[PDB]
Amino acid sequence: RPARCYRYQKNKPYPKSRYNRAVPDSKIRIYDLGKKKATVDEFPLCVHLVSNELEQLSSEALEAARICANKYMTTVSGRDAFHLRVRVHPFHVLRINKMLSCAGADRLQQGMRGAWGKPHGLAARVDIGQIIFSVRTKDSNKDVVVEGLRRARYKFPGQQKIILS
Amino acid sequence: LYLRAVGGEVGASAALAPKIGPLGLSPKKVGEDIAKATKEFKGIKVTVQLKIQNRQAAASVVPSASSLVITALKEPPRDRKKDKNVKHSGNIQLDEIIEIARQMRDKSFGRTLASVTKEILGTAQSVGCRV
Amino acid sequence: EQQIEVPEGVTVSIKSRIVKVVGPRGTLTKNLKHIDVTFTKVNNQLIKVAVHNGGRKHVAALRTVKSLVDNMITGVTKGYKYKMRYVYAHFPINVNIVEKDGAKFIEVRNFLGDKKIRNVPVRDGVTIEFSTNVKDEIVLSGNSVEDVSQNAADLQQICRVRNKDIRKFLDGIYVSHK
RNA sequence: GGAUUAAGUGUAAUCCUCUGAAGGUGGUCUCGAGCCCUAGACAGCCGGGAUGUUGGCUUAGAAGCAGCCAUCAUUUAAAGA
Repeated sequence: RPARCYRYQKNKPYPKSRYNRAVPDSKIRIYDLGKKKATVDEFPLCVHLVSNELEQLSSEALEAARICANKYMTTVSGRDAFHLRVRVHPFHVLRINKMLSCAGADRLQQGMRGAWGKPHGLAARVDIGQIIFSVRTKDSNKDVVVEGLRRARYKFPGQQKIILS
Repeated sequence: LYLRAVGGEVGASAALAPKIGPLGLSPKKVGEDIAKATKEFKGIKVTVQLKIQNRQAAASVVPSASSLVITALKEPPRDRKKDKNVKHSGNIQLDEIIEIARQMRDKSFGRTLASVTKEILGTAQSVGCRV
Repeated sequence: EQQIEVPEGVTVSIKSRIVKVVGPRGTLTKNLKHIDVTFTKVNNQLIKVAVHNGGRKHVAALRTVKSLVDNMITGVTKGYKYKMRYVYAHFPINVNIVEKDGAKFIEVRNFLGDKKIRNVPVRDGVTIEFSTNVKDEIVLSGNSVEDVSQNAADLQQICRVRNKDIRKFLDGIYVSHK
């Protein structure tokens, strides 16, 4: 924190586990919520979660913003309705100033060449319109799930659109 | 014991409380309970035969589930055809099913209040009385 | 634009945007000048005037003017009075009016029952009647409703206190009547 | 010619340089969507908010309105256990 020089893509690939080790584990609980198995897809009421932005939310971003989300999805009696889906994973690894590579801004260090930033965190990135994490059930209430994501958004760097079913 | 209480009359000490009160019955529950059902028929003297168990729990009457449902419905007849005819017969409050189940309970051997209500509901279903 | 004609019993006669009213109750004047507006003239009947103007801006005006008049009409014949009671917690309040709003003039004493009297002001031509009994009613009246208004008010508000909370104490005098 | 804005917003192409991101306004104009209306709407506005009965259970209480069950009947112009 804060996430600033973290989620703007001004770099290019990898993740690559070959290349990198010492990746921190994600603190993003399972990306399968609600009752799985049965096809939730048969449902009235629909979806949400549209990013409306560019990218790279960190696992710190998604994992408390998503279960936060689920927490107020609990209202629908624990195990009784909806499945929650998350889309993208936090693959993508980021490195931060370890003074040896270059100079100035991050992904630059001291000297020239040298320490790339040391591994510290991972974040998935997204596009202008992608569905961050969706799923629904019949209109349980007015739309508790719609209330969900109200809270879900408001912990994402992006401005997420609710998007109607 | 038994006493004749006016339809919508309750807790008063002189009439009600000391008679039963010393029996172990809890007046408060009875006054509200009796008065509750007794609301549909007010101004009518309903003699109550309160029965109190060691539990000090109790029930009272108007004798049979069908009869009780009939009265609760306030209709004398059962539907000619229970499944098809319903609203025509009549309806009873869910709470009233509870009321009957509770009064009947000494007679019934349901494990729980829910079970007893289900038992009474079964009778109501036959009568064409909807809940 | 609009035209208001009324009433008989009360005259008009405005010159150079001063405006007037007549009687039998006393007359009120109101400048009513704002933006290219006619500043309504009496048209050998009743006054009502419009200026070639645009949309909302003048329109918010020459609406307001209409309301200022028509409440100048009724403020000249059958005046305007606001009326309401005083009363609260232990010990009564002393409301009384001596000439003028000035300190130690316009009423109120023991608010709860405090020392030092706090009250002002009175408007230009308003009359403060007093309670029917020891104290339990006030009548405020006057030709203009714009002096009589914040006389009864500004006499209610002169009870308002920002301290404990209104809930605990409910002293004061309020003009519930309109 | 036309329309919006009431904040002096703004009168700032680009940028170390011109900030502003995830305070308020029934001032006014313009555009869209839902529902309700001449079987008469809003005000829509004005006024009113029945008996068994505090329904049964539960509970310290549980009286239309924590919860479970039932949701009948009466008197009605009408009024849900």
